[PDB]
Amino acid sequence: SFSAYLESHRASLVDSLRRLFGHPFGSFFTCLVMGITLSLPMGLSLLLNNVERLGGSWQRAAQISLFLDLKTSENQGQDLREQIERLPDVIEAQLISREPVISVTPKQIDRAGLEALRQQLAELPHVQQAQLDLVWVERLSAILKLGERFVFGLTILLVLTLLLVVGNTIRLHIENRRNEIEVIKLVGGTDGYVRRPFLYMGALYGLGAGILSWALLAYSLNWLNGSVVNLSGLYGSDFGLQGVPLDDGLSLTVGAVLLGWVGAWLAVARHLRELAPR
Amino acid sequence: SAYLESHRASLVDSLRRLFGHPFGSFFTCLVMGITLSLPMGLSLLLNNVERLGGSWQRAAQISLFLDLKTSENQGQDLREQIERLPDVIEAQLISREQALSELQEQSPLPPVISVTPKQIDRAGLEALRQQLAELPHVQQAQLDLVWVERLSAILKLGERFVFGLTILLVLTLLLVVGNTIRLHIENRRNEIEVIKLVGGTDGYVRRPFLYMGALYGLGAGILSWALLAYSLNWLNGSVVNLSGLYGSDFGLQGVPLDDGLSLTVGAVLLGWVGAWLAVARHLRELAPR
Amino acid sequence: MIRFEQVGKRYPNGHVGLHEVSFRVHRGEILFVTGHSGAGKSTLLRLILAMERPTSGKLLLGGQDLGRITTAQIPFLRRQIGVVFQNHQLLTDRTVADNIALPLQILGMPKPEIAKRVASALERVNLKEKGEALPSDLSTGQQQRVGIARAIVHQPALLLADQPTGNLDPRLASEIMGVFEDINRLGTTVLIASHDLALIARMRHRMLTLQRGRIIADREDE
Amino acid sequence: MIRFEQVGKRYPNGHVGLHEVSFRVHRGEILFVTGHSGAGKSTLLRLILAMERPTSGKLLLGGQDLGRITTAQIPFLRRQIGVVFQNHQLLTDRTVADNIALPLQILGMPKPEIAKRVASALERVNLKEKGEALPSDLSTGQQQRVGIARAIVHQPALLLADQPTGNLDPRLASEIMGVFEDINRLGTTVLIASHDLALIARMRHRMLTLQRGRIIADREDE
Ligand SMILES: Nc1ncnc2c1ncn2[C@@H]1O[C@H](COP(=O)(O)OP(=O)(O)OP(=O)(O)O)[C@@H](O)[C@H]1O
Ligand SMILES: Nc1ncnc2c1ncn2[C@@H]1O[C@H](COP(=O)(O)OP(=O)(O)OP(=O)(O)O)[C@@H](O)[C@H]1O
Ligand SMILES: [Mg+2]
Repeated sequence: SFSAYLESHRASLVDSLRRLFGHPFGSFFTCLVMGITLSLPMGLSLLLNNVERLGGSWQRAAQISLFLDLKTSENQGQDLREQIERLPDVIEAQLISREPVISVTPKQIDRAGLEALRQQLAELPHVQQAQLDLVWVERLSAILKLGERFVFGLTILLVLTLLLVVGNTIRLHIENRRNEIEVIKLVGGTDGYVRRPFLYMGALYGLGAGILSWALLAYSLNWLNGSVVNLSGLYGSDFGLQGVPLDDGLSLTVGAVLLGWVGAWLAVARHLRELAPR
Repeated sequence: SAYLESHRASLVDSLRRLFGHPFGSFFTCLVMGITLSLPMGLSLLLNNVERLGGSWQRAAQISLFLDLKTSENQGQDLREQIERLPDVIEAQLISREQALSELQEQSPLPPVISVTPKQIDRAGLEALRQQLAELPHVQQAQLDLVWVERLSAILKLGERFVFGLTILLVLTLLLVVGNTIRLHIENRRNEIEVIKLVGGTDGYVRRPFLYMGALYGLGAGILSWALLAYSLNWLNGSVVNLSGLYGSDFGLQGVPLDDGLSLTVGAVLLGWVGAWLAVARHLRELAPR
Repeated sequence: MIRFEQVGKRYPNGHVGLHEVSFRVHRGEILFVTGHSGAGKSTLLRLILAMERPTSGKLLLGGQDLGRITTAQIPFLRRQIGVVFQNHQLLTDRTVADNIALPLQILGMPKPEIAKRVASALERVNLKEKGEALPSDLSTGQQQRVGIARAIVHQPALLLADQPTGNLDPRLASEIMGVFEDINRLGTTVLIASHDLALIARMRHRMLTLQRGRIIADREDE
Repeated sequence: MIRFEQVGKRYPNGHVGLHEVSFRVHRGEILFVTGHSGAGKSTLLRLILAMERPTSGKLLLGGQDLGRITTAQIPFLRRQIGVVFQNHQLLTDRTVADNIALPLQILGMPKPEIAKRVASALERVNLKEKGEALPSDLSTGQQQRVGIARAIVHQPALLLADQPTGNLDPRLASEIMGVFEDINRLGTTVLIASHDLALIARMRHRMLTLQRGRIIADREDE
């Protein structure tokens, strides 16, 4: 009955819309909750991604201050400039004049012990004094991976709270209006037949929530742009937090839809197993 | 006198209705507990950094280089003289003879001074910096004007950010708790109309749901308290690492008793009010006249 | 003193619940109103419950009319009626005995007499050892008996019922209606309504009939 | 081919809903069941409905016994029989038309002839003017006959039903069991049960009477 297979989906959807359009205040009140819940995790992903764009402040400092010989020689420093480019754990040793020294920023942070590379660097044409402070490396390495534990914890906690709220709400909603699940079953019908409409309105709730979060997050970031552009121009730069990419937003919404769908399976399964003839 | 009598029965069945269907009730309690945990969890670390309030200032500190030869006792009194002036978290004396040696180890010399303010606005602090350059024996006031304005900007984004997060999360919590309570109340209407058609006052038909909401709030609050304590202890692994490396005495204390009490009482109050609002809708709905 | 003047029901859906009626029931009386399927009997009785708006016309309850009445005043009036409903309304997941005791619990009467009262009600309804159970357990006739028991308790000054013996065997129907007759012997009134009049025709009563939303297809036949 | 043998259901709670039963029924025959209040009749036919298990003995329906049946096979047998219940079950917020049409979509047919068939079912119950209305709107007997029509449609190969016209006009039930006989005119077996002994003395009858789980309070008596 493939033709009827198509008809089941068609009638199921239009009925849900009438059910959804009916009782609008309650449906909106529900949809808003998991929309705003869904906003938080992906919003934090966007925030961390945006700060990843400004990925030069991590290294920033901690340049090996290899003092060039007190006697002025720009040519010798320019000659040794390119060798540092070859080696890893560095970027480029830019030659500086007396008004001499040459410096290079690292890529990672490492820790105490990687200054053996600095002592090895203090064997070059221009070596007056190798200068690479340690304690800064210590403090920076303490700050990082501490940030990593911190972000790890926030991420996992927030993912769990989102999953719990969406699952519980879908479960309770399915528990209400129970009479259908049996009144259709005893007279006949299959598992998929009774299951379909419940999949449908859950999918609609997920879609609506996914849409609402988009607008909320975009408005919030636009609100916060005021200070970020100020400080960006203020520091002598141009880095303002940007808007929502559509490619990411569609992935945001589809996740909500599939989440509602799987929640529909989970909620319906309990009742279906409960009302077994046993 | 029967007012007392009605209350006692409403508890017994409520607990009875609690343990009946325990898994679902626990699930609901857990969801709102973990939700309640987050805002207070963010609140406590603010108190922690407030306890470590010294490092907020004194990082972008303001220092002064005095005249070429300023008497040691002059600066020793000038730190106290500027102490009565507001923006001095600290005012420590460094004489000329001390400044000479200090510069010798860093690398006649102006006597230096240590001044940490409170406020952060660049304009008021730079005006006070010119005043610090207008002291009886000061010569120049070292202030990277870019440092002070950068510091001023540093507060603004942070305070706006925390304000936004708080205002978002509090209403998120309100919405989730209200919606879940409303959904339970929407379930089980038939008894409501059964008693209503029989008779009875609003309070009689109302009380059991209020007790149910109160107990849900209590359970969620307790569970949130426990989870927050566990999370703080788990995070504590790395906080002591920096304390040792830098050299300090900061460690994240957790869950003081008074705050846990406040958390639970707030939770039960929210349950109460959510139940009352949810039942009001149906009671209004079922009014023919 | 029950008295109806010209009053009828129009439903907002455009359908006419009731055209117009005018009645008067003296105190202590008994009524056995009946009719065809479409007759608005259940709506008629629901009108007395004041759970429906009078619509076209006005209606009186002795000293006070059924209209412009405080909603807060309604529970007091409902306290004086032990009505039963065709679709018996029972509290699932709550024991049978407490289901019966509910009205007396509303009245705030001492617990120890509650058990003896509910036990006393059980014999009259002819149900032994079926208390302390759940309503979902019982059978249909048992549930109807349960509704009757809920109705009879606390000595209601007014008695309303709708299609009793909806599924009973004639034997049980006889004794229960005899109990209703005993209630009528007591200072009460009964307005039972049923489609089966063969049983009631054996006993002296006041049959009233309506049809097509009209007041009377047939008149009094005392 | 509806043979029973030594069956009886005892609840885990302790009650014995059914003591002992054994008999057979032939194809295309009218059946009737009566008994007292406590007799297990709704339970008896629920055994055929099989929301439970026999708890004793065995029953065979055609090739396969009802006990020990795959849940996947359950719809494939429950979609061949129309029923009605004392507490009628109807889909609220969905009007009468689709409420009746449900089995058609269950099997799955084009909508035009489906509306044709529901219209055809409408006149045999005399509810022409109720074609689009919520079940909550209907009067008490109206939804009962609505469920009856729900069983009537799709010409089920077999009918079970419960006490019909339990709240209906005695005259109006006449054409009702007349329609039942009209259905019985074809290869359709009816298992109706009731208490109104007055009208069960007209046509062919079998009077299977149950008394406290006892199969034989009566016999064929045809
Ligand atoms: N809420 C309503 N809105 C519109 N029409 C209604 C409403 N309730 C009832 N009606 C109409 O009024 C008619 C009579 O209503 P009523 O319920 O009282 O009949 P009844 O007393 O129950 O008789 P029976 O038991 O056989 O069904 C119904 O047939 C119905 O068509
Ligand atoms: N789940 C149950 N719990 C308790 N008792 C039960 C249960 N199922 C059946 N019984 C017992 O079986 C007896 C009769 O079963 P059944 O439902 O068939 O009665 P019936 O034929 O429908 O008559 P009626 O409903 O009018 O009382 C009941 O009196 C009841 O005591
Ligand atoms: Mg009626």
